[PDB]
Amino acid sequence: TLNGGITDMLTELANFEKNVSQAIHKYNAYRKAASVIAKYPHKIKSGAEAKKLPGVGTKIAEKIDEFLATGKLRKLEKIRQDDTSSSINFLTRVSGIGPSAARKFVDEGIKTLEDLRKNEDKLNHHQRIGLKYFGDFEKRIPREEMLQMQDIVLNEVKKVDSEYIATVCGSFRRGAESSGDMDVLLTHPSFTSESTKQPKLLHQVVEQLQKVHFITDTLSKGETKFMGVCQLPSKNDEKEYPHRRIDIRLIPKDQYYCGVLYFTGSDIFNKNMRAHALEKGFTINEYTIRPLGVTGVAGEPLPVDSEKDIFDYIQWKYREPKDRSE
DNA sequence: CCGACAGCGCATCAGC
DNA sequence: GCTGATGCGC
DNA sequence: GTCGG
Ligand SMILES: O=Cc1cn([C@H]2C[C@H](O)[C@@H](COP(=O)(O)OP(=O)(O)OP(=O)(O)O)O2)c(=O)[nH]c1=O
Ligand SMILES: [Ca+2]
Ligand SMILES: [Ca+2]
Ligand SMILES: [Cl-]
Ligand SMILES: [Cl-]
Ligand SMILES: [Cl-]
Ligand code: NA
Ligand code: NA
Repeated sequence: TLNGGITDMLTELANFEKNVSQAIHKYNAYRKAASVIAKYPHKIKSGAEAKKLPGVGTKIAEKIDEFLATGKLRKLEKIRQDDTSSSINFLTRVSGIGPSAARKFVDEGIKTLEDLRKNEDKLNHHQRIGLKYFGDFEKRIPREEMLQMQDIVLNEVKKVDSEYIATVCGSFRRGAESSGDMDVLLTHPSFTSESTKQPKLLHQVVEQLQKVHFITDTLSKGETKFMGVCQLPSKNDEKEYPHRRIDIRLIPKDQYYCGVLYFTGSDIFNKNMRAHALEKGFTINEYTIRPLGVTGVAGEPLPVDSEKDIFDYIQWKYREPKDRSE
């Protein structure tokens, strides 16, 4: 946190551009600059020094000079004073309320937590659950709790079918001492890139986790991706644990390594790696790495037998999960 | 200068 | 109903 | 907002 003031400023600008301005490329530019500054191992002394880093340009350099000189950014001080911007920024903190829905709610005079709770009939299912657990979803998950959650998920999955493999990914697999939510990568030998020999593979696992009262709510659910809510059991006379967000992704078993690369992240790491893949003439998603032909059309999937294989194709030295927290 | 910016699953909706 | 665009999320 | 070409 050598440069935490600068990176907090850039993150707040990013959130403004995403939630209020609906300018997704500015959001991504601010996030990229915040990420490269966060890993820079010196306390930045000037905007010129920061501008040497890729993704920091003239405008961010000038903002860094203002921030270093004064401890503030007038642009953000005004954004914080703007009622409409402040209202939109708040509403988007509810899961399921994005920039478009937030602005529509503000138009209708729905702009506070209190307004949402009085207008549950105007929320879709996702938004209603996001509101229900607004406070809980703000809280981080200690690694100790992530380990108990891992134990429950891996054991309940084994009870459905011992051939399932469940892997906890995200920041947990990167070794973080706390996580924002739990991400589970699921495989089963019946589901490959060549065939689906059993139906309901994801459903059966979700059902089992609901049966044991671990999964408590569903935000969305399809054949391969579950997004929902879970909760650790508590002991006698103990306060309940907060409800937690959980994502489950069922990935073809022969595409495990591309899948675990994607789901381990971080998100900025994936964007850096995929962008670099393009410059090398490849495209990476969660299933495959493919060559790009002379016309830009993705070719056939390349053989992958490890995470490192994906790094090797794009001429990157392998980076352990703990070194991907960009 | 200016095109491009990572890539995709599920929910919701308009148009038919 | 389906298809394609959009919103929101990972 | 930034960058490669
Ligand atoms: O959500 C955003 C995106 C996520 N991902 C991948 C990579 C990421 O690691 C994993 C899970 O997403 P999370 O939001 O749970 O992020 P975590 O790294 O686990 O951090 P937390 O500790 O939970 O905050 O999905 C992307 O590839 N792109 C995204 O845009
Ligand atoms: Ca996570
Ligand atoms: Ca997640
Ligand atoms: Cl933009
Ligand atoms: Cl500020
Ligand atoms: Cl593919
Ligand atoms: Na730069
Ligand atoms: Na939101």
